[PDB]
Amino acid sequence: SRIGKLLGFEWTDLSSWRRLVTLLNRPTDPASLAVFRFLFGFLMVLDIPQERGLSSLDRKYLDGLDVCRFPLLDALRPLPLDWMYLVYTIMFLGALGMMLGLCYRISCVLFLLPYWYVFLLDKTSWNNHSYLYGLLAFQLTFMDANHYWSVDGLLNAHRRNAHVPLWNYAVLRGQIFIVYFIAGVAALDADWVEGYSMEYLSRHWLFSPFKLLLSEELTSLLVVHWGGLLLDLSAGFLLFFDVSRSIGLFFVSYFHCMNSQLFSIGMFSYVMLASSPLFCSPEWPRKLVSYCPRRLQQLLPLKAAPQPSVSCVYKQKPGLRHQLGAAFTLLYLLEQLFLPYSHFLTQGYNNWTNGLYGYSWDMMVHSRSHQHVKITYRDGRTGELGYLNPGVFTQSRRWKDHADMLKQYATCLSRLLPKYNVTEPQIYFDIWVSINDRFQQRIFDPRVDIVQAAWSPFQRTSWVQPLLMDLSPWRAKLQEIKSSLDNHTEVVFIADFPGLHLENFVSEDLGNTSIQLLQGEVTVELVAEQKNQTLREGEKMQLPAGEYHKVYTTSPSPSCYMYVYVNTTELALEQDLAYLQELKEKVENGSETGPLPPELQPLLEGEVKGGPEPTPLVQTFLRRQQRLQEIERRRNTPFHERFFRFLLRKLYVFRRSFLMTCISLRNLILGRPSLEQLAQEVTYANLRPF
Amino acid sequence: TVFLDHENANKILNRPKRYNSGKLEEFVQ
Ligand SMILES: *[C@@H]1O[C@H](CO)[C@@H](O[C@@H]2O[C@H](CO)[C@@H](O[C@@H]3O[C@H](CO)[C@@H](O)[C@H](O)[C@@H]3O)[C@H](O)[C@H]2NC(C)=O)[C@H](O)[C@H]1NC(C)=O
Ligand SMILES: *[C@@H]1O[C@H](CO)[C@@H](O[C@@H]2O[C@H](CO)[C@@H](O[C@@H]3O[C@H](CO)[C@@H](O)[C@H](O)[C@@H]3O)[C@H](O)[C@H]2NC(C)=O)[C@H](O)[C@H]1NC(C)=O
Ligand SMILES: CC(C)=CCC/C(C)=C/CC/C(C)=C/CC/C(C)=C/Cc1c(C)c(O)c2ccccc2c1O
Ligand SMILES: *[C@@H]1O[C@H](CO)[C@@H](O[C@@H]2O[C@H](CO)[C@@H](O)[C@H](O)[C@H]2NC(C)=O)[C@H](O)[C@H]1NC(C)=O
Ligand SMILES: CC(C)CCC[C@@H](C)[C@H]1CC[C@H]2[C@@H]3CC=C4C[C@@H](O)CC[C@]4(C)[C@H]3CC[C@]12C
Repeated sequence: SRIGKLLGFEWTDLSSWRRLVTLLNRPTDPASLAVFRFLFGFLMVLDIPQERGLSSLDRKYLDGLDVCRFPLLDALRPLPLDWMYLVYTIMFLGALGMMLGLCYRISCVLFLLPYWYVFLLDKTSWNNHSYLYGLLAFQLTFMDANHYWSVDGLLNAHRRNAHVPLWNYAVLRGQIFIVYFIAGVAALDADWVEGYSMEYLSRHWLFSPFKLLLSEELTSLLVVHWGGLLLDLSAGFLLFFDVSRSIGLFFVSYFHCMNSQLFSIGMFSYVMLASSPLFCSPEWPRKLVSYCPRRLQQLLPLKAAPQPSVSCVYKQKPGLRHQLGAAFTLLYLLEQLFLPYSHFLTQGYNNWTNGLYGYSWDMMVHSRSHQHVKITYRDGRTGELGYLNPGVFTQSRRWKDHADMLKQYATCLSRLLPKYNVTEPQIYFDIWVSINDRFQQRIFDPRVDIVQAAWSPFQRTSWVQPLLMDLSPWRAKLQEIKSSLDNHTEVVFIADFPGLHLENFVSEDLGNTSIQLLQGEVTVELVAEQKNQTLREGEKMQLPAGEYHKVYTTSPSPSCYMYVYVNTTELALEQDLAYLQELKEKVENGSETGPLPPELQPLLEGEVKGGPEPTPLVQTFLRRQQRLQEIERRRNTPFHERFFRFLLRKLYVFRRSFLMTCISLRNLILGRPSLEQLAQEVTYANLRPF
Repeated sequence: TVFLDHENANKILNRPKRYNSGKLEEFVQ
């Protein structure tokens, strides 16, 4: 029938459970499943020393170090450094076995268990492509991916060129479609459609051909934003149908190739590229081998027809294995569709977006900008106030946007502080964030002690400041102001809630600073003079430099205002430097016949030898000139040199990871050697290549 | 510098080192 030739099955196959099980276990060619299996394992091997964190294990998990960590479960803790190296060694071996097909099921488990343990250890390392790797490994554990091109085929005669169940391809194809489609739906947000996210991505040289027929603004809006949205929503349908597969393959290949150079996402683009041929005929690799010379065929996988396999149902009564496989493909695909939209039961992980980042397929939709962070503590006994350096005991900055991470950070601080003579501290946070070029605003209540604050996984957090969505239309006006400013002027846009105030200390270098009111009403107090002045819409007031001032939001609705300032110290210094350069040019061109000043002598000589120490202005000028020369030298570098340096950097990363693992494995098995011996070995492992 | 002082803590108009916007999807060294 027409439907049978289009979808690959018929309505009769869904009539009963037995028919459904029979259809899902239909024998299929394993050539395509094997090629993807090899490619996935090869890329996993490459990724382990680069992004999984093998080359920085000693720095991250240093023994006897004070660090605040963010595990999903508070009871999950890492192992000592030597045992952490063993975990990565087992993960590496499992990936190698998967790529080769040697002891397929054991190798799959060896990769899977260590991978998820490391993933759950750090919530700050979660992203969409790392989440996908764990999903792909989980699926392949139950698949017969070692039936065509693997070592297991040589070890066992029954696993050499054998059929595989159809649900092996259905689950993999369904997973890839979900990644495309859910991403396209998430890209339906107003910010994406209007072109606010990644509004500067069209300046890359890779977009040169488009600019020959479009403007910069038009190219960004149509190509980058609407083009990406269209591909996500139609990539799955294009690949599935064979009348449009050729067009889809070219479009997705171009889409992924560009992304590999526009962003730094590790192996994401290469994994997606490899998954594309999974929609083609399951025997495409075998057909390609058929077009090879007879001599070359002796070094390639078999080309004959696959042999029957017990995993499939042949036109018999299905057994337990077939029924379980049918159940898995239905339940697993159902769970994948639901989870990205489950952010209504776990209400404790929503602050401004939905849930933790990593399992919603929302790539590059929201961009954040942080302006300032302040951490305050008050001693429980003494009662004195103090301030901490933001992110003092952290290895990442993601704690600023999540209430679950902030609660962990505050608990960690209260445990460490007593060792610095602080007893029973109370900690407050003041973080200013802006999302997609909006007004800068607070994200948490600055009057709440987070140590004693209440947090639950299933309850909405009480001390999270709502996002001011009503002020979004101001973005057009904000850009207009920022485009009319002078080359030496800067502006900051702030919105504050009623009943709150902002305390600001203006640096001495920021001469000529002023504040103007855009909406609402505020009161500005000069702390030193104890003077209060009220402001009205469109009113601007000058502020002193090197002093304190406070802004009170007295309106019943949030107020908006902007800061305009100029760095006077830098401006004067640059003018002096420019004047010196003009004088030097006058000397060089033959003018200024008069004797050069003693300070100008170092400029001509370029080396301070046998003379008085040069003034800071001369040193600054020399440093700037040297920096410009280095920049010019870096630009004038042939492509061959650039590629060679790139390969050398990779070689050092791979070599260091191997040597550090050997040292740790030696300690575990034989025993720790003398300190002098250990110091020498670490020095050897830190040597650069070549 | 674990401990700060009043002037540095409240200095809002300071050169932000993390001026560039982040995506949360890009790998960081
Ligand atoms: C402190 O810095 C601000 C911002 O740079 C200075 O404001 C600038 O003031 C000058 C006049 O003194 C403005 O120039 C005049 O404004 C019109 C407006 O249309 C403009 O077309 C011309 O340039 C005109 O001469 C200038 O525009 C304005 N800055 C900006 C970016 O608009 C201010 O003067 C500084 N204060 C001190 C004491 O130096
Ligand atoms: C206004 O301009 C002055 C320069 O005229 C700025 O001072 C400079 O600030 C930068 C950081 O923004 C300093 O760079 C960093 O500081 C450390 C510690 O001093 C130094 O080791 C390195 O240079 C480091 O990169 C810089 O040293 C400092 N001074 C100079 C002479 O450049 C000032 O920050 C500006 N003020 C504002 C609020 O924009
Ligand atoms: C061929 C012609 C005439 C026009 C083509 C017109 C076309 C398709 C331009 C495309 C270039 C362009 C503007 C690419 C950035 C768009 C963005 C931000 C996609 C978001 C995104 C990103 C960043 C990823 O890393 C992904 C990785 C794996 C899977 C999905 C991913 C994904 O969805
Ligand atoms: C200037 O006016 C502000 C208006 O807010 C005063 O700030 C208030 O001070 C009183 C105590 O005098 C507090 O009870 C309020 O809570 C403060 N306002 C807030 C935080 O909304 C400020 O004291 C005045 N300054 C001077 C020097 O008189
Ligand atoms: C002590 C621990 C870390 C070691 C054992 C790892 C366990 C917990 C791993 C192995 C397989 C994993 C599961 C594999 C696949 C999925 C589907 C995904 O959509 C949600 C997570 C979930 C449900 C994983 C949860 C964690 C998991 C059960």
